[PDB]
Amino acid sequence: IKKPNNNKILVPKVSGLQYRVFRIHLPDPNKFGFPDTSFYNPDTQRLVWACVGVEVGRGQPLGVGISGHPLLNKLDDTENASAYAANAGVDNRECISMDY
Amino acid sequence: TGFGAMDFTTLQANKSEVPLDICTSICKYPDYIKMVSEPYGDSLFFYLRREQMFVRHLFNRAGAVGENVPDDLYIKGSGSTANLASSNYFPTPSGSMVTSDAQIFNKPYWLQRAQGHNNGICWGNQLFVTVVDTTRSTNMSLCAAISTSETTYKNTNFKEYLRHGEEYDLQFIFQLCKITLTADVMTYIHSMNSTILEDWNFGLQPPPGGTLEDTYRFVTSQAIACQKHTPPAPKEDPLKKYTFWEVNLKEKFSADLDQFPLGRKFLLQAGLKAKPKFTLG
Amino acid sequence: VPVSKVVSTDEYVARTNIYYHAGTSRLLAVGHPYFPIKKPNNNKILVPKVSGLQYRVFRIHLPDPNKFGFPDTSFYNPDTQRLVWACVGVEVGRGQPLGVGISGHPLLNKLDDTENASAYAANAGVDNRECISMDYKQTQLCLIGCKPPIGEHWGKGSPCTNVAVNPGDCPPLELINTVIQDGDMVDTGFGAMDFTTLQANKSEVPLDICTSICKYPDYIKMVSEPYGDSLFFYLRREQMFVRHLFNRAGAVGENVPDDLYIKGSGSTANLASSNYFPTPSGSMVTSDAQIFNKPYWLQRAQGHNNGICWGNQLFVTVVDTTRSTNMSLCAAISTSETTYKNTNFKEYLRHGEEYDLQFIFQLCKITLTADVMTYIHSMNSTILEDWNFGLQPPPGGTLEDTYRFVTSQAIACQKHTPPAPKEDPLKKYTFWEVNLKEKFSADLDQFPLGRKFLLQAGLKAKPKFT
Amino acid sequence: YLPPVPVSKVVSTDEYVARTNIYYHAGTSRLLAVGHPYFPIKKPNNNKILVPKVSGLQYRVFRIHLPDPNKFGFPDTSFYNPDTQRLVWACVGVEVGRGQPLGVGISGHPLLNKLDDTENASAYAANAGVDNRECISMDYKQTQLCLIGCKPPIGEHWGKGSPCTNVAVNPGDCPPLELINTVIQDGDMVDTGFGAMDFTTLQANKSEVPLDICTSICKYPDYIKMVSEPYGDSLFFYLRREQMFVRHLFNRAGAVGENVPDDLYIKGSGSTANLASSNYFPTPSGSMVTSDAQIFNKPYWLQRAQGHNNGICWGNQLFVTVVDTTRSTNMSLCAAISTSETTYKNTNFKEYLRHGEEYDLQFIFQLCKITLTADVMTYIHSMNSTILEDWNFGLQPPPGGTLEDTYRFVTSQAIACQKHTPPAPKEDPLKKYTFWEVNLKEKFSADLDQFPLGRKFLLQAGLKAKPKFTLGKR
Amino acid sequence: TYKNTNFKEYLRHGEEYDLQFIFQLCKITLTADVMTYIHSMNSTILEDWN
Repeated sequence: IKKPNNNKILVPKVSGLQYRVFRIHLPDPNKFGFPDTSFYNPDTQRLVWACVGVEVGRGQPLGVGISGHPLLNKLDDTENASAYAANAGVDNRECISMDY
Repeated sequence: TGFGAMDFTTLQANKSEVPLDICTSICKYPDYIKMVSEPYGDSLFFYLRREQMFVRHLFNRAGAVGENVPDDLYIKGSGSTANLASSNYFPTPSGSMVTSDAQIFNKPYWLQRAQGHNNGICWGNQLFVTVVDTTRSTNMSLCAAISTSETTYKNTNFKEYLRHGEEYDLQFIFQLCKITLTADVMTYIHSMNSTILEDWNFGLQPPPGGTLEDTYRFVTSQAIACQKHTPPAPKEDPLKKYTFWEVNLKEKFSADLDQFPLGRKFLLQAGLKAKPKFTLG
Repeated sequence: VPVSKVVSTDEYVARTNIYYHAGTSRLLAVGHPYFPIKKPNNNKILVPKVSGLQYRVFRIHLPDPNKFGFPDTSFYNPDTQRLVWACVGVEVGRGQPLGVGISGHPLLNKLDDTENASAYAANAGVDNRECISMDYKQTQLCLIGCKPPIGEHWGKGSPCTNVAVNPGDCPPLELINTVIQDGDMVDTGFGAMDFTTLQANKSEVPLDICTSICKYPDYIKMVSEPYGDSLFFYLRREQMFVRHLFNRAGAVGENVPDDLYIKGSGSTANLASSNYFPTPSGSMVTSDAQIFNKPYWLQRAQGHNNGICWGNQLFVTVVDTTRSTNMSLCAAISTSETTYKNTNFKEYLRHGEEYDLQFIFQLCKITLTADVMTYIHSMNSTILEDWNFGLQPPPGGTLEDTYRFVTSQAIACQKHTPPAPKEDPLKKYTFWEVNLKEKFSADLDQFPLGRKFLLQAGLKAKPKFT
Repeated sequence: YLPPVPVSKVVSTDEYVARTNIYYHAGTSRLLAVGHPYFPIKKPNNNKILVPKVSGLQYRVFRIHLPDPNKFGFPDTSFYNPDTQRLVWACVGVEVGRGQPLGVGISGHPLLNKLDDTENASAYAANAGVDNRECISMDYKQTQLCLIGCKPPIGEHWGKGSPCTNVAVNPGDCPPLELINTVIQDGDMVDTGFGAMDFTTLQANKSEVPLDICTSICKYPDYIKMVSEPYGDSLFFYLRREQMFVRHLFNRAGAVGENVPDDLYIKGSGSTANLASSNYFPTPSGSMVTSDAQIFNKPYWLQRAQGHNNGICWGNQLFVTVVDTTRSTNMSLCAAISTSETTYKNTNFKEYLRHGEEYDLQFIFQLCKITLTADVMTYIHSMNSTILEDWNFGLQPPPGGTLEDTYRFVTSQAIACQKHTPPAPKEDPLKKYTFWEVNLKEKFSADLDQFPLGRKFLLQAGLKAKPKFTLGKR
Repeated sequence: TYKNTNFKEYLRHGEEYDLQFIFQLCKITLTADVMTYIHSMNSTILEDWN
């Protein structure tokens, strides 16, 4: 959503069908306070983290959401057609939604 | 979404073939064949996926036929069927029942051995968690009344809206690892990624010249020169042209593992219970 | 000074080998599935609202194990020790047959069926509302803990002091946490939102949730609370698919950006409504996917509270959308006629629920030393107040002067006698309070869950016949 | 409870703060500040500050922020036990670098309340007319100081008091004086030879002292109060070097509020019938600035602080108050309205004023351990509660939890708020004061010999880094 | 404004493959009986080995 005369986003776009790429930032282990620190010489060694386990929590209830176009380019339903239709005029578009 | 992994903005000037969800977007599919065949295995070292779909409805497309049906594929009709209906079919996708059993999330994942050569090492103090979840995409439809006085329903009185809310919570268990940088390991790391060593140390008599930057006070005013972002600094993230959901865990590390659900799950998995201090139980 | 780092109950709570069985007789509840019936003049409830999609939050009351008269109490010292109940087993029995009930609205805000349109929809008028019904999302859950559960839903918040709110603007959302109560509606496929505030239409969702607040259990917050009291066990199953795809009717509150589509001409000049909503459907219910009617042995709880029922309490939250069959009754206004007339019969709806709970409690002794006392007092103070030990008697005595003739007019007014009892902190909430104080029994062999527990533990009964 | 009894006296930090042999170097890069010496150049329509006030007569209170050592990682792993001990920084060395050349900068008032020059007067002039003010400038008294503490400094000045509700006050009466104690903030004017007084309140004339101090408070550090405080937090050590001589003896025009008694003189005649104004005021002058008399550009090693706090930087904080009027040259820069002219014209050139300060602070800190037993805990709590609280030592998790809800786009519409208006948790009470906040959280380095103060400290201690190269010495 | 005759519709389909094998070297001691058996099985085998 954005107000037409401006170009500032009032409501962003948050759908269930987007990639959620999180970019975690970990503390620099070479500047850390452990139970003991002189376990590694800063002049010939360096520290780094390793991912040992992970859990992605999810909060909202399960559910399927549907989307569609108010003007979707469909001519006719070809699944089961009783007879031959008419000929395509101008702007045969339709309002059609679908679960992904 | 069931319409292909294509660029709908440039490949479909119609702007009406696919829903508003991906009418002008790019639908991207993860390149597992390329992310796995990478030499160092940095881009991915653990992945899960579920994806199901069936064809709900079968439709047609309107528009000028781009490529005609070859005349040796059908026998020419006459009458209503003298002009061919459009053979540009497209299926309406449908992801079927969602279930609590087939869920990938809300479960702990112990990275015992990675897929490639990078066995879970978060180089550069960085981690990327990509998540798609089309099983919680309920769009909450909510309306507002412009006139609270009316006691007869009128469509022109209520303004309809659509909303969607996501909720995430990421928990990790990290392990401190130490790397002894000898000549061999240093040259191997410099071959793998030079930014790694350029970010720690090991070769920099830093400049031969001074690196003292003199910062101004009240740097918004118009009494000084031009102190605003004009020359760059070691601000150069190579991933700055990309927009990720940033998560800063620099202040959220904690060695008291049994105080958090994933921490005590990790303990219970490794045995490794905390030492009981309170006398006798 | 005292301590940090919440510790497991397995460190200060010492278990015994004394097990007790407690169980409710049979819990029935009849009512109306959609709304509660009430008299026109009064507001006394004649027939309550008993739906298959409500939360059943049972508040169990256990007898104080410190006032149990044991034959040889030499196994604990009431001078330095106190007792508590640990929940070792549980079974949530369900009675009615498997079935799916449907709800609907006589005036639901639905424009048309946008699944497959034969032609572009004609003009929109006034009051395009239809009568649409739907079976909801399927759900089962069972949460057990010593504190009431915590729910989540989206609600209306107050906007900032930055934007001018015009009449008809979209209400801002906010994730609100609440205590799930007995009679709160579970989420049904339309989300966990506050339908009373977020939809002034009053016609967007069916009748039983059009004014209610559909809540979802907040597992992210319940498992992450420090002491782990709200839940130390939970199961859940839920399935849903989109049955029908519909459209909304009303003034479009947010227009489609003009760079998403190509402007129409004639029939397709006015944009059809782009507010869509699917009707949920929980598909086939099966006896193979049943959570209930099974014994649950709580060996290792999820949190640090390993099943200790502090304060002699226990909350069992249950949702079962698998036995939501609404029975359709009917009464004849006159029993004489020999021909059917729609005006001759009064149609009704009724829903009946049936529960039966059983638990196996283990007695545990807490030896209250100084640091144990300080830890328990920091964790919960009403514990060390319920158990006579703390609050040593600060003041001394004081004369009250006890005027002899209190109702005479030669002295002042002696009135005081002020206080009414002020105990219940959970008085504001409504639960299905189950009283198991006169229901404890040490003869586990004589009860179904008791003998299931014996069989699972080994421990056959002592033989009586040669 | 509590087998020991509370210690009734203040003890020196050398009794519970254990010092380690781990030293760190911290340093700002270079702190510049350009502005106007006399007043802030505000907009004509708005009151946004375009060029701030940056003079040589101002207090410069830096609020140094150190990194939390309870979240670090020294060449050790578990040298400290986080359940019983907590770490804290102790300042053991400082050096306040100064950048610009030495020099003196004058100031003045276009309309200064000066009647006549009573130094060497020729004869008796007539009484004052109307608006007898002149354009007079003066160089102030010369000052340098360096206060270092772990709490902000504490100034002193004479303000206006509330007269007792027994006297009948008429308009124009003399305002009663009262010595006010206030925390010195960055930008407060240092006294200049006219006293440590409130000039906005005590002089409604607005026309007696020069432009930089005519509407501002001139504070003096309250050493009497700062060294006599119980715990000694706001003063580890200090330096001061002030000097002034009276240059010109002047007068002051206006209604004589208190007349000379008819006992102290003999009534005159003729031109001496009415007494000339006897409200004399001198013009200060801080004399020659020299390089041998500098307080700055030298290292200052803290062997023993003045009070009981022996250099411990409680709350991971440190304050460096710096004044010096020995580098206060205002640069006089002008501009041309038109470059096409080939002659001179006073209306062709617009003149301006500027002043640029340059600092560079370097420190040397030393990690310290505080084994928080019972009595040490009670002491640290009674001394300062926020010390023992801002490191969460004796606290369990509350039964509720701390699961924040963060929205990824917090500016957007239709999420209820920015959600964080109220400053409830961990708000230091210095919300109210303005300091030159210096952030040394990313500037600590254990490589001492790589920095100038680092190798100065190594020399003073007698050490040197172990060689990276073999024989070849000298 | 949208017009059916203004837009040409096409269909496309793209396949993506990636084949990986692990081969093992094998030796054949070509005696008389083995040679006769391989010659009965397939003689071009015994031909392409010269």
